[PDB]
Amino acid sequence: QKFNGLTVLPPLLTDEMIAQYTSALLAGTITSGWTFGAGPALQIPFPMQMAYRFNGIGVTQNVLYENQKLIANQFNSAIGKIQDSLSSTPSALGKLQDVVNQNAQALNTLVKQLSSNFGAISSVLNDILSRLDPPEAEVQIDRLITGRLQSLQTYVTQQLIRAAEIRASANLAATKMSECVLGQSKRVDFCG
Amino acid sequence: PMQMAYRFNGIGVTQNVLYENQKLIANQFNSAIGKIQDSLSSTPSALGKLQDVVNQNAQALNTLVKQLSSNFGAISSVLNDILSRLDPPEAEVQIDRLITGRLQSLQTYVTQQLIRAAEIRASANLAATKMSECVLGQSKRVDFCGKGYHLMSFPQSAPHGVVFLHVTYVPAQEKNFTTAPAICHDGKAHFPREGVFVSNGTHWFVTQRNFYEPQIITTDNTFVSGNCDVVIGIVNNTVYDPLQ
Amino acid sequence: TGTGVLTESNKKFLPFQQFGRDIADTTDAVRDPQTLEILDITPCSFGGVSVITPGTNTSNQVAVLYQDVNCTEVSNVFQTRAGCLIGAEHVNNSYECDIPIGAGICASYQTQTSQSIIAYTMSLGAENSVAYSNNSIAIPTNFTISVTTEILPVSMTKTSVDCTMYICGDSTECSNLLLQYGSFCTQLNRALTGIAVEQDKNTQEVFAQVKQIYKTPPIKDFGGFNFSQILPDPSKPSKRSPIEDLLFNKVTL
Amino acid sequence: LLQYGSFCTQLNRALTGIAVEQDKNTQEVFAQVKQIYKTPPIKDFGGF
Ligand SMILES: *[C@@H]1O[C@H](CO)[C@@H](O[C@@H]2O[C@H](CO)[C@@H](O)[C@H](O)[C@H]2NC(C)=O)[C@H](O)[C@H]1NC(C)=O
Ligand SMILES: *[C@@H]1O[C@H](CO)[C@@H](O[C@@H]2O[C@H](CO)[C@@H](O)[C@H](O)[C@H]2NC(C)=O)[C@H](O)[C@H]1NC(C)=O
Ligand SMILES: *[C@@H]1O[C@H](CO)[C@@H](O[C@@H]2O[C@H](CO)[C@@H](O)[C@H](O)[C@H]2NC(C)=O)[C@H](O)[C@H]1NC(C)=O
Ligand SMILES: *[C@@H]1O[C@H](CO)[C@@H](O[C@@H]2O[C@H](CO)[C@@H](O)[C@H](O)[C@H]2NC(C)=O)[C@H](O)[C@H]1NC(C)=O
Ligand SMILES: *[C@@H]1O[C@H](CO)[C@@H](O[C@@H]2O[C@H](CO)[C@@H](O)[C@H](O)[C@H]2NC(C)=O)[C@H](O)[C@H]1NC(C)=O
Ligand SMILES: *[C@@H]1O[C@H](CO)[C@@H](O)[C@H](O)[C@H]1NC(C)=O
Ligand SMILES: *[C@@H]1O[C@H](CO)[C@@H](O)[C@H](O)[C@H]1NC(C)=O
Ligand SMILES: *[C@@H]1O[C@H](CO)[C@@H](O)[C@H](O)[C@H]1NC(C)=O
Ligand SMILES: *[C@@H]1O[C@H](CO)[C@@H](O)[C@H](O)[C@H]1NC(C)=O
Ligand SMILES: *[C@@H]1O[C@H](CO)[C@@H](O)[C@H](O)[C@H]1NC(C)=O
Repeated sequence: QKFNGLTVLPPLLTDEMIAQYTSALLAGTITSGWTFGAGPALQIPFPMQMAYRFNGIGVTQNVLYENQKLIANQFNSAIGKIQDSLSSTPSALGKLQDVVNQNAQALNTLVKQLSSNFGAISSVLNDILSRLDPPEAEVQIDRLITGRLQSLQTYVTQQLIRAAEIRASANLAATKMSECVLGQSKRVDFCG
Repeated sequence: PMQMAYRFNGIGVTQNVLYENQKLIANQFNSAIGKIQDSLSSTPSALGKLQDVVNQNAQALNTLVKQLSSNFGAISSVLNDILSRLDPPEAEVQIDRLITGRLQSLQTYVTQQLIRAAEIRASANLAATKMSECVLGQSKRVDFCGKGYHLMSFPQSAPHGVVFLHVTYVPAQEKNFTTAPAICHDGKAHFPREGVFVSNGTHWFVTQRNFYEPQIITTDNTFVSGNCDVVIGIVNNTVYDPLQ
Repeated sequence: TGTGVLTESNKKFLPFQQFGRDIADTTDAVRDPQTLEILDITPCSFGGVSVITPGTNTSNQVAVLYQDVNCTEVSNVFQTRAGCLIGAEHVNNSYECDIPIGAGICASYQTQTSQSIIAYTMSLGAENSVAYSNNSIAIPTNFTISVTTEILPVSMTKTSVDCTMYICGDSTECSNLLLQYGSFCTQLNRALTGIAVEQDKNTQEVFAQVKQIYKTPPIKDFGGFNFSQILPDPSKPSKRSPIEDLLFNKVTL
Repeated sequence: LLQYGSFCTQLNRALTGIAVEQDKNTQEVFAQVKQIYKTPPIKDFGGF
């Protein structure tokens, strides 16, 4: 949709381009453990990497080797269950749907504020100008200007506050990427 | 040197590494610190994050000041002249418009200052956490105190901020090696107590994970568990005990 | 009344309605008198104008971006997915992003190959596959000790405004009128005082984390480790380190 | 509207600040790899 004064700017990173970043992060993780987050990516066989991640939680690595078939089956089953889980449980993506809903609602309110009189004889500037002489049309227009400017300012303020919330979430997500994806976190319930 | 050795021990490299190449490590640290001086003196926009707070506060104050030039519909913007040329019953209506405009301008300024203060408070809380966790300790928490494995960091005060010098260990020239997760001896299956098994092609060694140091595999750096029939990748090799 | 472009529409109005209106109370179509045709209304094109510049310290050359317009309405014009961009030559080969245009497009002053502002799809980094095998590992045979600098703002200037003289100045006349607005300025003074007082708490919390002042020994026998670049210099009038002195000479107010 | 001063250069500046910040959010979350890594054509990951 396109309206009077409202424009939406395209993000700098396209969705086709963020998928490449996540592909790089995956490939790096599977093929090199956490080593690629510190220095050069150093290949390591994946069961050996999982053995060292087991060793990183106080389980000897012989456990993983003596039940690798079992652990791989459990991992495959758990990954498969994610698809069904978030496909069948609604409101699972609610935290993402809510940002879209809130932004759309704020814009709809901002546009619907152009239908308000604020005490003017009419809300249509051309209609009031076409039938009132200038020294009174000035007074009528001024109320409309004041109301519309106040509406725009309220919109800007709520956008600033919501953007602060989204920035806090994005900082949390960056910390989680660094500390869960590029490392193994010894830190309780931070990564699940 | 001993403190730095134990910080090395805190990232998974034995102390003997630091002591056998302390001259090199100290030279390399001195060079890396000296490069910070040159980088800050040569690269502009390095202190951008600090200059931006100053710039934004200055811009907010400048717009607040320039809002005194606005009429807001009053016959004039200077209160003194409208007061000096209108009788009170007609000057009150003019002054009211200025009062409304200036009050609402001040309100906008204060609201944006509150939001920016919340942002700066978040940054200061982050800086306090980084002081505690990077300067007062060694952080096992990746990419929080720089790129690489965190050794130690130094604070430097900056105008309206803090600068952290994060010393990190970064691995260097590496070799493709062949591995196996265990070795089979007399039907017993041996795992490495610390480190990994590697082969130079003809002979098998245990090394620590972050620095190539081959050792002949002994009963003293591996542990047996189970038999050879269970682990999928096994290599037959001999293990020696000093007792014989 | 209104302005816009009128086009034929396939919206089956009812015989009695005279003009259609979309969500959020905007006229989206009207029916024509004298032909009863149903004609659609679209706002005629508009958008912001943005200026791409390498900097007056490098060149006076500039590319201009019209943000949401087709390249049909007014030396080399390029239609991109974030607007119409004129003055930038488009290069097939990708570089690291310098000045963001949007939608994956960036632009910079090349200074070597083309003497203009080029426009390109930004690259995400060097491609390299990792040599994954089921029986191969890579272990580093050396290391490098690296120092990186991280910069964080802690506090800002503790400003304070006095409403009564910002709004009125020395005028009892309008001060009497300002009294009719209640505590609008007790509130603003209070809010700014809160900001100012917490600016000091920010610094206290970042820096005051040691209960006593530790001193370095007179003799610097640190086993080859050299800290002269970070410890304070006795020869300076203000006892700052060389790096802190450069930091203080680097930000300008 | 000119008689209200800089209200709208100010509102435009605030919205532009938010817009510029969203790209920084995305970049700091995702742009954490120096290099683009690819997986091998054969998926012999020990059963995973
Ligand atoms: C593989 O390891 C063996 C020993 O584990 C190395 O053999 C040594 O070679 C040197 C020749 O420079 C001889 O002086 C030693 O006596 C040998 N050791 C033994 C136990 O025979 C061999 O050089 C290594 N090769 C690689 C490529 O690492
Ligand atoms: C209004 O009047 C005009 C003519 O005065 C009508 O336009 C005619 O429309 C028919 C279509 O059925 C055409 O065949 C004629 O050629 C048109 N006339 C002219 C002069 O263009 C129009 O239909 C009338 N509408 C109403 C609602 O009365
Ligand atoms: C480690 O082994 C891999 C292959 O086993 C090497 O990767 C090759 O790198 C060259 C670049 O000069 C490419 O042309 C080949 O296509 C790569 N091979 C594969 C299978 O991708 C890598 O160079 C080796 N590195 C070391 C240090 O030995
Ligand atoms: C380990 O790294 C250091 C440097 O990081 C290397 O030391 C260099 O050695 C050469 C000798 O050929 C000298 O010319 C350089 O000046 C040295 N550099 C420094 C900073 O002192 C060392 O050779 C590396 N060793 C290995 C095995 O990689
Ligand atoms: C520590 O390092 C600094 C430089 O990194 C050394 O300071 C130099 O001292 C000599 C005096 O002989 C001066 O000529 C240089 O100009 C100084 N350099 C700088 C950058 O100021 C200092 O001598 C070193 N100390 C130790 C013990 O290594
Ligand atoms: C590794 O790959 C080779 C080649 O396909 C295969 O023969 C072997 O069984 C695999 N597993 C090992 C060596 O543990
Ligand atoms: C290891 O030793 C056993 C003992 O009989 C033998 O069967 C097996 O083939 C050996 N492994 C290899 C790779 O030859
Ligand atoms: C242009 O840049 C040079 C070096 O980058 C600098 O010395 C000069 O002052 C700059 N010109 C300005 C700031 O007007
Ligand atoms: C720009 O206009 C041309 C024809 O004028 C059209 O073919 C093209 O699709 C337009 N670009 C868009 C809609 O992005
Ligand atoms: C750029 O590449 C496209 C496809 O690769 C090609 O059709 C086009 O002619 C190229 N243009 C230039 C200037 O290299």
